[PDB]
Amino acid sequence: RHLKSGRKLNRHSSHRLALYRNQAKSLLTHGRITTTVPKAKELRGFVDHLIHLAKRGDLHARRLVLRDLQDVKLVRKLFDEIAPRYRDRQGGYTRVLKLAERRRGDGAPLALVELVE
Amino acid sequence: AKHPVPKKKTSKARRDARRSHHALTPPTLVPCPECKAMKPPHTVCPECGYYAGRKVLEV
Amino acid sequence: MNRGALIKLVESRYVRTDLPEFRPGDTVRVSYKVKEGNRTRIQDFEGIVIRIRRNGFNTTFTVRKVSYGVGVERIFPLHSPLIQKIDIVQRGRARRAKLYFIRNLSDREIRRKLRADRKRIDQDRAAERAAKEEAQK
Amino acid sequence: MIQPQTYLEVADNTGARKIMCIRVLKGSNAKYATVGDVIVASVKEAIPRGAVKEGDVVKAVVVRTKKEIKRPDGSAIRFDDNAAVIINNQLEPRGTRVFGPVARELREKGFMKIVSLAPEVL
Amino acid sequence: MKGILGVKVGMTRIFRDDRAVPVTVILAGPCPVVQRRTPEKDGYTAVQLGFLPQNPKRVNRPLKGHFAKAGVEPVRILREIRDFNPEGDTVTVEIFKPGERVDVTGTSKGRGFAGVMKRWNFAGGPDSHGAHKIHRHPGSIGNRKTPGRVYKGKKMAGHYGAERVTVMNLEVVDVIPEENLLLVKGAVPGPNGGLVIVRETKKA
RNA sequence: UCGAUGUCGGCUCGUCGCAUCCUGGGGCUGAAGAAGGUCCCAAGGGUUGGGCUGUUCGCCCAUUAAAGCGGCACGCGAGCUGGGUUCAGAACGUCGUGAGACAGUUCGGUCUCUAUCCGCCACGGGCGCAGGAGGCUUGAGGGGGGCUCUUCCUAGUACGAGAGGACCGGAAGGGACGCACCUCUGGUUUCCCAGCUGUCCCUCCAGGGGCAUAAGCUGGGUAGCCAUGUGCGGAAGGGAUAACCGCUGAAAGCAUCUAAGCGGGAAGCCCGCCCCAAGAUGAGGCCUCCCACGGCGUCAAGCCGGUAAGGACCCGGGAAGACCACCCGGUGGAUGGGCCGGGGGUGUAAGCGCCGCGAGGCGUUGAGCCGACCGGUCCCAAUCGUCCGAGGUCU
RNA sequence: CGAAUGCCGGCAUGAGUAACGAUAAAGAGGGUGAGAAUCCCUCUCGCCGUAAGCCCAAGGGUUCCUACGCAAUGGUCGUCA
RNA sequence: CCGUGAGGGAAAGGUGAAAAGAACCCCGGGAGGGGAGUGAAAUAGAGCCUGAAACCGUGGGCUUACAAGCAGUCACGGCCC
Ligand SMILES: [Mg+2]
Ligand SMILES: [Mg+2]
Ligand SMILES: [Mg+2]
Ligand SMILES: [Mg+2]
Ligand SMILES: [Mg+2]
Ligand SMILES: [Mg+2]
Ligand SMILES: [Mg+2]
Ligand SMILES: [Mg+2]
Ligand SMILES: [Mg+2]
Ligand SMILES: [Mg+2]
Ligand SMILES: [Mg+2]
Ligand SMILES: [Mg+2]
Ligand SMILES: [Mg+2]
Ligand SMILES: [Mg+2]
Ligand SMILES: [Mg+2]
Ligand SMILES: [Mg+2]
Ligand SMILES: [Mg+2]
Ligand SMILES: [Mg+2]
Ligand SMILES: [Mg+2]
Ligand SMILES: [Mg+2]
Ligand SMILES: [Mg+2]
Ligand SMILES: [Mg+2]
Ligand SMILES: [Mg+2]
Ligand SMILES: [Mg+2]
Ligand SMILES: [Mg+2]
Ligand SMILES: [Mg+2]
Ligand SMILES: [Mg+2]
Ligand SMILES: [Mg+2]
Ligand SMILES: [Mg+2]
Ligand SMILES: [Mg+2]
Ligand SMILES: [Mg+2]
Ligand SMILES: [Mg+2]
Ligand SMILES: [Mg+2]
Ligand SMILES: [Mg+2]
Ligand SMILES: [Mg+2]
Ligand SMILES: [Mg+2]
Ligand SMILES: [Mg+2]
Ligand SMILES: [Mg+2]
Ligand SMILES: [Mg+2]
Ligand SMILES: [Mg+2]
Ligand SMILES: [Mg+2]
Ligand SMILES: [Mg+2]
Ligand SMILES: [Mg+2]
Ligand SMILES: [Mg+2]
Ligand SMILES: [Mg+2]
Ligand SMILES: [Mg+2]
Ligand SMILES: [Mg+2]
Ligand SMILES: [Mg+2]
Ligand SMILES: [Mg+2]
Ligand SMILES: [Mg+2]
Ligand SMILES: [Mg+2]
Ligand SMILES: [Mg+2]
Ligand SMILES: [Mg+2]
Ligand SMILES: [Mg+2]
Ligand SMILES: [Mg+2]
Ligand SMILES: [Mg+2]
Ligand SMILES: [Mg+2]
Ligand SMILES: [Mg+2]
Ligand SMILES: [Mg+2]
Ligand SMILES: [Mg+2]
Ligand SMILES: [Mg+2]
Ligand SMILES: [Mg+2]
Ligand SMILES: [Mg+2]
Ligand SMILES: [Mg+2]
Ligand SMILES: [Mg+2]
Ligand SMILES: [Mg+2]
Repeated sequence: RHLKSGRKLNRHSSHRLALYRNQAKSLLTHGRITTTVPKAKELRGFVDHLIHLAKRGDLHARRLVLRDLQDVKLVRKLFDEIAPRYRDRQGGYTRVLKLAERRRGDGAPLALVELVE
Repeated sequence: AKHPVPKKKTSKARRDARRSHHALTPPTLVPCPECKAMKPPHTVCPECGYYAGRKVLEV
Repeated sequence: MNRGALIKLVESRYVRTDLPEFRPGDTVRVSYKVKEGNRTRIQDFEGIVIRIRRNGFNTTFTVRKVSYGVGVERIFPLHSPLIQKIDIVQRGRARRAKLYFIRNLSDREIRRKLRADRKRIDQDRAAERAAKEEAQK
Repeated sequence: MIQPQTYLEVADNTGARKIMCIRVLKGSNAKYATVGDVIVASVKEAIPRGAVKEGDVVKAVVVRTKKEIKRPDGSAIRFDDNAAVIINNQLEPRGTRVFGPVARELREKGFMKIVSLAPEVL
Repeated sequence: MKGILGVKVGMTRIFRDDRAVPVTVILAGPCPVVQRRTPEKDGYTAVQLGFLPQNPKRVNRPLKGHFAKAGVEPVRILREIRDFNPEGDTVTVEIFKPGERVDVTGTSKGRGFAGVMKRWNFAGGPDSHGAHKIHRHPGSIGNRKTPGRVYKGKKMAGHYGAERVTVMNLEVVDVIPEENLLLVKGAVPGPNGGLVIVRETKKA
């Protein structure tokens, strides 16, 4: 027994990280992302941080963000377009809404991971 | 083909008695407030679209 | 109930505040000791501070010395049995937080890997403020 | 924590150099020996013509331990090696001198002459 | 038989004379006496104490105002002390004085389904040499044809923890009345924020 | 039992007997005391670690209060091991002309992921508890636990030529064991922080990312989980008894513990202590709630649909957890996520400036980064809703 | 015919149980479609690279290409093969 | 089909008198069905005469959550027909 602690899984470390890294990229790229509930929830916090460093905009934040999102252009958009969109918002730049119906293939329950507004 | 095997054929009664719990339970739905439709609670269904909540198509 | 931590920092009103600031450089000294009847006679313990584990009221630190051919380390709570805690060379200048590494290859090598903290020492002799002009205004 | 099999370093001039714990003399089945506790050991190494020889089954008291020793005031002491002093059947030191520091627990456990003879008691 | 409810807040240590004292801080907040058991109507004697204030309105039916002590009707339900009967108003930490010996009860932490080794601190199998598929196994559990069965509760793997546990005779190292605090000498079942009941011990 | 009941020893896990090794009571002693011997009572709890041999067993080493003897398919291989022995190879001695052989030795040799029923450990679901509910409880009856040593004080006193050396009573420490805990001590902490190599890449320098485990390596390391660490426990006390010791007392003018009646008396027995427990259908108790016939059969459900108190469903979660369950929240909201502050860990980020040809070094700087921990803040998410559920049979 | 661990066939039990075949690894956005986590495309990510790349001989025999297709064969799915 | 080979060696018959083999409509991607229609018969609708038993279901009647058994039998009693 454990879970006395936090964070989810079902992949080894390097994979689990690489995962959040990709959803993040895909989310900042499209605004709305559809994935399974667990993956969606675990995403919210990881990207909220990324955007919060954007709000700073001091380069260090930039190079910190680039560590997870390697796409220079992506970050640019992140720092010039998405970031301002909040700047006054105190956290919670991410939204997650579960859809009805599941994958008629494995029955996985899906959800929405939206960039909020 | 190995080690433990069942000793006797489980009788029809005994077999069915075990499935006394396999009975399925109905999906839980509720009337959508925006349209006339049934959908699961705390979920965005196609029909309506959620007072904006990133919905399907509609003109 | 509403602030375990708070309602715990409140019991911890056994907190000293008369002790010198120091990291993993070189402290030593101290301290009390109750032997053969009386809680008197203060024994001193000179040495390099090998570690400091912080945890509010009960953060502790260990000091290492080489007493008569044998190496010895002592763990002090930080509050209670500690009359004074003056300190030798500020030395410090340890790139590491926990320097148990000095245990296996100590000697001249220790003083070479632990150069004086040319800095914290400066603000030691500087920020001292020894002006005995008192009573003249 | 000393258990049968452990090698201690003799902190005295009885001639011995190293002894291996054979048993901890505390009860019917104590698991470990700490500073102050007595043991029976085998003399593994010894210096030419000394009060004791190798193969000798002796007794000694533990004066130093690599496992830290906690004092009721909340502090702890610990040494780089495990050392003991050869003791006779009446529990006095067979030697005359003693080297290195000894934990002070020895004082509160009776071993007075070992402590007086010790170059330092921490 | 002095008895109060409280919540485990956490533990640290203090200094008395010149020795460190591991201690468990408890919060035996103002307990509103809400009911009394009597050999006439209840058949035994006891004080249902109330604990943990507030609770907007999620109380419904058990709106036990039968006693004005309905004081917002506390959260952490009610709990009897048995063989206690104080000034029918409120039981505070004052009940205890530094130096007394209490018996504290709580629900131990839950390790869920435990292995024979952790649960019944079993020895288990070897990590090498012989086989290598029963290093954490119970071994044998019976004899042969006779008795040809297994003794009732022969210690086996299963649920472990999350149960009532009482550790006895703890010195009340102190008691801070202004804050409802209470200091015992270490060891107290359950997790911080867990409910406990502190009573008078049984030593004489 | 040969259409198969796996065989020695060990490991694991116990459980029982008592013909008792220790511990507790006691009688006799060639019992001064102390230490023994012997027999009776008594398993409640204990009954160590090693060297040798496959060994059981024994013999040693060092201790101990003691290092008990037996049963349970010489307990336990659908639990493990396979060292002994009983397949095929090979060799020695030995027997045989030989092929081969030997309760003689020697080296080597495949012990089958899936538990149906009973039993056992745990967790539910259904219905019942003769109104329905939400709480708090009694404890029939079970289970757990029961250990023991040393020293000091009585008192160097009774006893004793001496040496030695008590009872009874009273203290303080230990050892094993048990439960719980994480303050401390000490572990782990798979990405919390830093350092490092080779290579490919981003973007050339700088700064970074992947890979070199399912962590590349190294040094550290919070929460949690932990023992080596910490705190508690065995009781005390009441009752009936064993052996045993008596009081009063006949039968039997004495005597006698017995026949009548009364006592004292064990680590044992009962209760006390901790835990479970009303499926204790013998379904218990106390507190508070909601209560009505409205439509309808043989007129109190034998009846249908809304209901009531309440309850599920769904959601956000949890030192709760395999699932289920249990516990806390659901905008009348601090439940989780984020954001903020603080702990805590890393141990002076980048960038820029100065010094050095350069690797680098100063400074800004305990900086930067930063899981779980203690708390704030409705920024995001627990939108909105639905379905069950009384109308209560007898003197 | 009731038995022969009988013979041929059918259907049960175990059971919604063990399994679904290397721990190199996935994510998302488009498209197609009655329906696809499983087909197509784009972008990320991971693996092999004395290869898990390329070529020849043997063996195999149309498995090659393409258009219609999805009952079955594919350990799931299938519009794909 | 098996085996390198000598060689071994299966299973599998029946619409109806006559194809009159179900136009067309409806749900469905199809399959499959519901109507319509053929026929004396379609539970003769196509691996279709008859179509038993094991086995799997739906509906109903009696009966069961304090009992324990080679499952039956004898006796009363209740409910249903
Ligand atoms: Mg990796
Ligand atoms: Mg974060
Ligand atoms: Mg059936
Ligand atoms: Mg748990
Ligand atoms: Mg082990
Ligand atoms: Mg094996
Ligand atoms: Mg039996
Ligand atoms: Mg048989
Ligand atoms: Mg006997
Ligand atoms: Mg005597
Ligand atoms: Mg036995
Ligand atoms: Mg067996
Ligand atoms: Mg063998
Ligand atoms: Mg072998
Ligand atoms: Mg070999
Ligand atoms: Mg009872
Ligand atoms: Mg019973
Ligand atoms: Mg710790
Ligand atoms: Mg720790
Ligand atoms: Mg630590
Ligand atoms: Mg790094
Ligand atoms: Mg690199
Ligand atoms: Mg790569
Ligand atoms: Mg930790
Ligand atoms: Mg008499
Ligand atoms: Mg009597
Ligand atoms: Mg009596
Ligand atoms: Mg209870
Ligand atoms: Mg019952
Ligand atoms: Mg009941
Ligand atoms: Mg009741
Ligand atoms: Mg919150
Ligand atoms: Mg919050
Ligand atoms: Mg914070
Ligand atoms: Mg800090
Ligand atoms: Mg900080
Ligand atoms: Mg911080
Ligand atoms: Mg037949
Ligand atoms: Mg016959
Ligand atoms: Mg037959
Ligand atoms: Mg057959
Ligand atoms: Mg089946
Ligand atoms: Mg299942
Ligand atoms: Mg099964
Ligand atoms: Mg299973
Ligand atoms: Mg499986
Ligand atoms: Mg596969
Ligand atoms: Mg696989
Ligand atoms: Mg790899
Ligand atoms: Mg590679
Ligand atoms: Mg290679
Ligand atoms: Mg060819
Ligand atoms: Mg073909
Ligand atoms: Mg092709
Ligand atoms: Mg095609
Ligand atoms: Mg398929
Ligand atoms: Mg062939
Ligand atoms: Mg017709
Ligand atoms: Mg016909
Ligand atoms: Mg015909
Ligand atoms: Mg037919
Ligand atoms: Mg039939
Ligand atoms: Mg039926
Ligand atoms: Mg009964
Ligand atoms: Mg009945
Ligand atoms: Mg009958």
